Amino acid sequence: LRVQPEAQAKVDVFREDLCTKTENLLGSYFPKKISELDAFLKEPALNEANLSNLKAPLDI
Amino acid sequence: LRVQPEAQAKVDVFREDLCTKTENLLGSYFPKKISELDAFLKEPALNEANLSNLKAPLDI
Amino acid sequence: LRVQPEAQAKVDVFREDLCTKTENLLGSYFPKKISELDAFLKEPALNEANLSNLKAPLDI
Amino acid sequence: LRVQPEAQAKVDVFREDLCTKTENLLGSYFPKKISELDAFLKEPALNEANLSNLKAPLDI
Amino acid sequence: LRVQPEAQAKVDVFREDLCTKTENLLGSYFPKKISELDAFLKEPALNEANLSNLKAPLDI
Amino acid sequence: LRVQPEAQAKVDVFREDLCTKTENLLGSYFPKKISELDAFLKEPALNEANLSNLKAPLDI
Amino acid sequence: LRVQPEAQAKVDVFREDLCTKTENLLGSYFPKKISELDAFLKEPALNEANLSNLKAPLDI
Amino acid sequence: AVNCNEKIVVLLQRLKPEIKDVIEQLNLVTTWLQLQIPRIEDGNNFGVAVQEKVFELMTSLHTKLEGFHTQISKYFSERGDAVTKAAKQPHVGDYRQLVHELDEAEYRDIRLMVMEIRNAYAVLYDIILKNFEKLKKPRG
Amino acid sequence: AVNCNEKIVVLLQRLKPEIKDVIEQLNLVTTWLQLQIPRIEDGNNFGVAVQEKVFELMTSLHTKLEGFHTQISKYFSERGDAVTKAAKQPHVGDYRQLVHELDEAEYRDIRLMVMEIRNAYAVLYDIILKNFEKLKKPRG
Amino acid sequence: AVNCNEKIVVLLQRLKPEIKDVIEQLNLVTTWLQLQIPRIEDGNNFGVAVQEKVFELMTSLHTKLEGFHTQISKYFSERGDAVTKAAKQPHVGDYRQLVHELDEAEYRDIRLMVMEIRNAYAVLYDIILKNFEKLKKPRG
Amino acid sequence: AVNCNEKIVVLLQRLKPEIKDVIEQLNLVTTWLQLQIPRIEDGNNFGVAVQEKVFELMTSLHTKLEGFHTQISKYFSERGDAVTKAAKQPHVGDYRQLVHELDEAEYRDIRLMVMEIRNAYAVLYDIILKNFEKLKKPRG
Amino acid sequence: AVNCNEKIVVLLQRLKPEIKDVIEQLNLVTTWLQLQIPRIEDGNNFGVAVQEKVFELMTSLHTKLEGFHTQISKYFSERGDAVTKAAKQPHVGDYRQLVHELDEAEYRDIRLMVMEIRNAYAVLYDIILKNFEKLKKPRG
Amino acid sequence: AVNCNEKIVVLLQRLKPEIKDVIEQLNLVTTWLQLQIPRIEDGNNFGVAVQEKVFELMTSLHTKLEGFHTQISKYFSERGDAVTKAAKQPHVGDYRQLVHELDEAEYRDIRLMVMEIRNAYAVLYDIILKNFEKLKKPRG
Amino acid sequence: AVNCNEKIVVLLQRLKPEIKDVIEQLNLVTTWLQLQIPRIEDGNNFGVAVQEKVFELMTSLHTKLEGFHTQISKYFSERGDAVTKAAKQPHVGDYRQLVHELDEAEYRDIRLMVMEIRNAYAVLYDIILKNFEKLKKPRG
Repeated sequence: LRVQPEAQAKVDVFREDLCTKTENLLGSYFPKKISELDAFLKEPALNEANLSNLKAPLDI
Repeated sequence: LRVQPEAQAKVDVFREDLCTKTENLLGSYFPKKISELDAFLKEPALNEANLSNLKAPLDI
Repeated sequence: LRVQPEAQAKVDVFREDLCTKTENLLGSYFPKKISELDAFLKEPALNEANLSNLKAPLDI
Repeated sequence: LRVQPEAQAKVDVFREDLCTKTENLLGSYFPKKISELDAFLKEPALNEANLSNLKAPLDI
Repeated sequence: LRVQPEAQAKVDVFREDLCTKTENLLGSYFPKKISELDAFLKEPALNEANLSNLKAPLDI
Repeated sequence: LRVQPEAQAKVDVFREDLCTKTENLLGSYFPKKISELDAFLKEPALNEANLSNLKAPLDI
Repeated sequence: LRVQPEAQAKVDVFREDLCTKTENLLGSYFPKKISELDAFLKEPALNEANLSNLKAPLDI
Repeated sequence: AVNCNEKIVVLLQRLKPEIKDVIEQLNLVTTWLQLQIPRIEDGNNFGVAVQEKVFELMTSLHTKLEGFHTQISKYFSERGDAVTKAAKQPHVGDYRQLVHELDEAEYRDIRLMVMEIRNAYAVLYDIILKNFEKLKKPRG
Repeated sequence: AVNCNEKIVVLLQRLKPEIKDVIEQLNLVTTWLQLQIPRIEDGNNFGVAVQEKVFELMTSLHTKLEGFHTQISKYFSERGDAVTKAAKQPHVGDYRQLVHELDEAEYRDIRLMVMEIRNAYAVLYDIILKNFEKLKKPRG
Repeated sequence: AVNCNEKIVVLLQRLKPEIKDVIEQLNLVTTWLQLQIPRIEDGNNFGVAVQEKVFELMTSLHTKLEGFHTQISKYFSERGDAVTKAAKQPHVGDYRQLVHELDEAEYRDIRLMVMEIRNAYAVLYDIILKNFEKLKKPRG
Repeated sequence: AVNCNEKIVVLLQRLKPEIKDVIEQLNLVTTWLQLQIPRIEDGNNFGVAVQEKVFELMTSLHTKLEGFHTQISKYFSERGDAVTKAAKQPHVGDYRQLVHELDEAEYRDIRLMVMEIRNAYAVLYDIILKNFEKLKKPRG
Repeated sequence: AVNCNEKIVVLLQRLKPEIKDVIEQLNLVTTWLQLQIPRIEDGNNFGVAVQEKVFELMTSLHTKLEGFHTQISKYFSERGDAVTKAAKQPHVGDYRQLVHELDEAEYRDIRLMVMEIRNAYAVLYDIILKNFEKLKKPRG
Repeated sequence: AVNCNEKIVVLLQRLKPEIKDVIEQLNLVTTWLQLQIPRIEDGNNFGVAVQEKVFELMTSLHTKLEGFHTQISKYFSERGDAVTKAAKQPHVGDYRQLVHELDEAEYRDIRLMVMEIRNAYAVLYDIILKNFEKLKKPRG
Repeated sequence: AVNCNEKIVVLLQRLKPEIKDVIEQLNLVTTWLQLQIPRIEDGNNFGVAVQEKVFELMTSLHTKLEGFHTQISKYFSERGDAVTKAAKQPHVGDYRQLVHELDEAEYRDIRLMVMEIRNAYAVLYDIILKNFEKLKKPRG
């Protein structure tokens, strides 16, 4: 099969960008997200004992 | 792959918290819940012979 | 894994009650129910030749 | 396992009744039903060439 | 198992009738139906080039 | 099994017709249809860049 | 099987066109599309932090 | 008033009981068979395999016949509804034809259900008979 | 009043019986075949395997043909409904075309249903014939 | 006012408790059994295999019986609706027949459900008994 | 009145027949093939294996193509309905857009259906050709 | 106004939190377990096999328990609807019976849900305990 | 009048054509591939195995992408409906939020659809390239 | 007017973006992984086997997470509808309770969705890390 060098080049570039985004995901974004969300959970908004406090008015 | 000391640290922390919560679930929370629920069931609310005692007024 | 003796106890208790309930199920409850229901079936309520005797009014 | 003599008896009775009902099903009821239904099919009610004889009034 | 003489007979008859019906299906009915339907298909009713000839009136 | 001479003949006839229709399908109809449809696709009707040219009126 | 020369020819032509379109798809169109789409994504339209900017009026 | 198609109503009056009969016998027979299943042991399971194959049959027959019961109420409901639309849209003739097509079909089904019931008793009797030895004594 | 497509109504008239015919013969043949199944034994099951393969075919044919029976009522129902909306929304021309599309389709289906029934008889005859020896005498 | 078919309503009153009973016993027994499952080990799993087979049964029984509970509300709902249409379309006799078809069916089901519950107790007792050794001590 | 999209209506007019054609040829070819299946025998089943693999293909093509037939009526129905709501809710512009989205989509489908039909003839011809020897003489 | 069945509303009030509790613990435990899965290696996978079997259980428990959450809103919706019809069709008594059948059933379900949640904690604790060695150190 | 979300409408305008493109190329490539499948022979089927694995991929891609086509009409339909209810029930604020949630979701999907299309071209190019030898000459 | 439940709408405001983020990363990682799949060769496929197992996981995570997206619109739709019925049937108290049950549930879900997202990042990171050697260089 004949893949002209400039076409293969378009692919190689996508492929490098992807490797880069991925080394970054593993080495930083993922550990960061795990920490952010873990905090969100430990937050008060996501921690209500009384769900009746959550109760919204239904004026009828 | 390069996982940064601080980023790895975020993960190590999560992974420890989870182990701790889990040793606690097994060694205490689960045996506790099994007992609580087992009692709830043996309670009168969840033990009615006559369900036509459960009968609620309609009025139409 | 560390399961304190009191937590293990909650479990041991649940586990005994269940064994007891089960010896009773097999040795008595089941043979009893098989007989009760077998009788229910042989009863007239559950034995109507004419289902047009079962016919209920529909005034319209 | 302890199955009381009176409880085992309830079961033994069911299993005898069932064996009897079954010897009868095979040796008689089944051959009987196969013949009855076979007859029903060969009957005129279940044998109409013109289904436009089956046509029921719809006065609108 | 005890299958009385008259009951087995009921069954034997059903199986004979069925064998007969089947020798007939294969040796005649099937070849006949294949020919009838093959003709129906080759018929004009089932062969219309213009389906806009099939078009039915819809006055509104 | 007894398949009458004329009944077997009805079948033989169908089977031959089918073989013929099939030699024709492969050797001609199929190569023909592949070409016809291939042309239809290369046609303008099935080739509109602006689908907003396809846009039909909705007077409301 | 007899496939007429003009009929086989219709097929040969299709099969060639397809091989050609395909060598072109792989060697060029695909690397091209991967690049185009990759760019579209990196574009502002497909990159809005505030989706409340996306908010449309619903006058009622 | 538009009444039910008498002819079919009578056929239904004869069919419903036959259905009730198969489903019950088919349940006895199945129970009898399950109670015949021996202690799970390491070897000598041909007879056990035999019981499992017959059982497969009983189970399809059940599946098949359980439907029949409900297809009857559906008829009156589907028809009731056709009659009603036919009435509300007297200009639409397809609704009058629908009712008639429903009757014809209910008639053709009844014949098929009687046919499929006979066939269950037949096939069941046959299979239980042929393998009685192993169904009753899977090991000897 | 808006009437049914007669050209079609009559075809349905000739088809319905042909359908009833296949489903009944296909039921006899199947029962015959099942009744031919021998005592479950440890060895010598080629014949048995042959009966199982034919059986598989009968079963698809049944599955396929059973649908035909109901696709007919659906036509009148879908159509009755199209006519009604067409009528209630005379400004919407798609409802008028829908009706015509239903008729054209019902016409094309009928032909396919006749075609698929012929084919069932043919394929069935053919397979029962080729393997009659084993279907009738799986063991000898 | 159109009332419920009482002949049935009372039967429903005796059945419902029986259903609640099986489902609960069937849950204890299952739990007891799961709690009997031994540490996953490399060899000696016949007993484990035996527990798995009984388990399969308990699970079907559950599946089967769980439906019964809900089929009861459906009756009143389906019936309530039939009565309502019957009433709103007094000219349509099929609705008046539907209600009666529903009652007959609910009657025939109750008998079946009582029959299928008895059978559960029987088959369960039987199987737990025959294989108790291994169910309780899968390894010795 | 709101009329059908003519540009499409004519395309549907050329497509429908093409669809009817494939489904019928595909049915002949399949029958021919089934009729080619030899007596079930113990050895020498490679050719049989070959007929089974071609068969799998015919069967998918059928499944795929059977859908096309009905997707056409759905267009008019879906469209008829959109136009109606658009009309009843002239303030809701999405309904106006929906109608046009339907047309565009029906257009993109017709092209795909013509494309997938051409491909069926191609792939079928190709496979029957390559394996004709065994499809016709599975054993020699 | 027609109010909710209070006896049930309070039971629901105590239940909802218990459901939220299992689903969360069950999620932690599952995550803990997956994080325990070792690098995929060519040999020595018994421990890995053990984790996979426990995992299977956790997964069913989840499937089973996730439903409970939603079964509660359905109660108020199904009930709200029954009252409404009951009200709109005061002549139809089945709607009043239907309303009461829903309460009885919700009462029996709550008991079953409490029963099935206790059982999840039990079964889970039991299995994690028995196989802790391999769940934590699948290879040594 | 309540108009569509333009920002979205234009994005859809750029997306639709991209979808049409993948589905067509993916259809050519697939046909090419099938036409590459060699005569079914007894040995030497590795290459054939290779074509079968690539084919599996093309097939998922197709399944995945075919849905995109229709998700676009659904947006306008779901939205049209939300606006209508919002309008008819101006006191219900959830309908006003629903409309905005639909837009936000359609926006997030478009991005995902563009992302999943780029990815198909990539994955496809990649796999056809790596195994071209065998896809084109499965036997040599 | 009846408004949406604020405490929840704001929580949805923080969640939605988090969902969009996982689904996108998860798509990148998957593509990266597929692009890592080597030429299909006859031997040496352990690494290939390792990539397939990780892939299985990514795939479940996607399946699981893709739902979250849509469960949000359903909330406003389900709620919008409850408030409306509550309003139209002010005598039916179950509708007011239903509205409050939906909010409580949506609240319980958001917590669970945030919990299940965190867990995806964790489990993914973990598995990609442990098997990076073979995921990146399946053959060496």
